[PDB]
Amino acid sequence: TDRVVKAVPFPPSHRLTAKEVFDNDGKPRVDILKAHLMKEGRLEESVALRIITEGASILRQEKNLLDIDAPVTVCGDIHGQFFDLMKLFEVGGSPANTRYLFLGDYVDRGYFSIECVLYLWALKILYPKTLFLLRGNHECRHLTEYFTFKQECKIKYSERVYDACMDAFDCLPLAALMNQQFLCVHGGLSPEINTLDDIRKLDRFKEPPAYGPMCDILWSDPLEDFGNEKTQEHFTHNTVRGCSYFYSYPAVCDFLQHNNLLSILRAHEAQDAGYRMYRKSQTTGFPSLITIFSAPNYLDVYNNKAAVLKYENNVMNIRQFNCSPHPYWLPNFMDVFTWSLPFVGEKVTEMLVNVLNICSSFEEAKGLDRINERMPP
Amino acid sequence: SYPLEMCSHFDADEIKRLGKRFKKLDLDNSGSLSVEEFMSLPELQQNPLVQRVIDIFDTDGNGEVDFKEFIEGVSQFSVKGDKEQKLRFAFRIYDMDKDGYISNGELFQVLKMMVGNNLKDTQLQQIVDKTIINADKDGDGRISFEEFCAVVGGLDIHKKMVVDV
Ligand SMILES: [Ca+2]
Ligand SMILES: [Ca+2]
Ligand SMILES: [Ca+2]
Ligand SMILES: [Ca+2]
Ligand SMILES: [Fe+3]
Ligand SMILES: [Zn+2]
Repeated sequence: TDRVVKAVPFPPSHRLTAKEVFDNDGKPRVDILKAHLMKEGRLEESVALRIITEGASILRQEKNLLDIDAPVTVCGDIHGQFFDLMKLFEVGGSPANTRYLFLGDYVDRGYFSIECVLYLWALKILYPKTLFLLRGNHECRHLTEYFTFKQECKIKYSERVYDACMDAFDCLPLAALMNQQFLCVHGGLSPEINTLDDIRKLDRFKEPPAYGPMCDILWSDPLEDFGNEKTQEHFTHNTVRGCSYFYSYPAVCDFLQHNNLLSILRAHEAQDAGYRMYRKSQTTGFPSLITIFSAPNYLDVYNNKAAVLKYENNVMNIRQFNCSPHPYWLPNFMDVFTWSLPFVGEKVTEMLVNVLNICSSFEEAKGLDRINERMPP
Repeated sequence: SYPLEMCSHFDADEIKRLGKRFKKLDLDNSGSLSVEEFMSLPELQQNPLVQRVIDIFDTDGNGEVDFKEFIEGVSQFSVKGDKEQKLRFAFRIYDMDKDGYISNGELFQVLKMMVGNNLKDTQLQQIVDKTIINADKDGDGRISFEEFCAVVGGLDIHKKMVVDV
């Protein structure tokens, strides 16, 4: 009634209840759920908690290294970009009839991380054996503490929910083995990983350590000059993440042959064309490594595309896509008051003092974000 | 030439001092400051909050500011004034119709005065919306003063709203 820009949609003040979110068999009501969320609606806290925990109990029962059949659509970083996530399922297909694999990094940097998680866990519960989620570097306490996710959780829900999320993250598998050809992982390789059994042997159920194999899988990048490196050296220390390694073309090639794999699919690195295909293996004539990245116009400034991988009938097709409009948030989810008030204080004070003295670009954006790719203290 | 009633934190001196400053500003010597006279100040025109203050000061709502309203208006910022008094003032920046609640459209317009073109109107509208949703503890769709203070009490911006007279 008083409202100024009446065109703009007003967010549901309603919070979805258990009966609106689960049907009688216990199945999630995703269509209802997707819609509420897109209108920036919230759930009752208890219903949110149910989703996170029911999803976590599924993950808890999955192996470190999933065995995944093709056809499959594989996806990179999401980073809270919920409205692009919507576009993504449009492009990659309905989870109802599509097998999906997500390579982690669902939260942080995007102001809709909690929505992504919610929707994702919802889908996992519904499609326990056809939708698969892995762990990115951001799925942990350390980074969420440091970035906005912890904060996002408190504003929209509670800390009690953030914690439930932290426990759910510890359950996230580390790697997939796709169609018996592809090792799929968030970051990359580790000096401490020679075989796939090496992966199976880890205790994943914890906050990722600052050193070691579980750290490396989540954190590794390839060399900046990957494929054209001057030495046949495998791992060097990752001077860009602050931890873990750069791995070299020989490193990947040694590991691929030793384990009879075709390639490695990974996310973890922003890409302008939403994907990057690396040097073909000399043996197979197939790219030894592929980066995939699913946050278009990342951080609203890269103006990059995002992509997904759709493997089917022996063809690895890359579908790209652009960003989709989304609601504005003040940084760190500030309200207009906390934001404007001190400006007010200054400005009126300024006024009165006065009155009383009457008498005597991708690569550009890539460069600006290097500290944030790196590890928090 | 009758005497003048008012309520404020000042003594005879500070009031007398303020009176000299008031006379200096009253060019037409009408006895009540117009907005034109205020805006005669060089520093003042660079300031989006000026007419708010003036509108807040103008207790009787006649469009000028007589000396009583001038004093009581300043008294808000007196070092002797308390937390609530200063906050109540702030509130009234946003409460344009002075009805005692901050409505949606109101909060928008006032913010718009301060950010101008640094924001698309749709963006502004959204943060404006979500702010209320999260602060309207009573479900009415606007903001009481009680709820206002709920958000900002911890900010101690009131400590910054002080002038030496
Ligand atoms: Ca006058
Ligand atoms: Ca007046
Ligand atoms: Ca009002
Ligand atoms: Ca209210
Ligand atoms: Fe990332
Ligand atoms: Zn990452």
